[PDB]
Amino acid sequence: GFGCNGPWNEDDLRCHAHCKSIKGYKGGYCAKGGFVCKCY
Repeated sequence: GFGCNGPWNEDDLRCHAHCKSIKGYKGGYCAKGGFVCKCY
């Protein structure tokens, strides 16, 4: 994962960091119990 490893490890800031690092995205957040790094 990219920061999102469940409610026991919710590095949302890291998911946003990841997605932001990819030109085209604005950010990212940990969805599905914080198991999925969803970029937007």
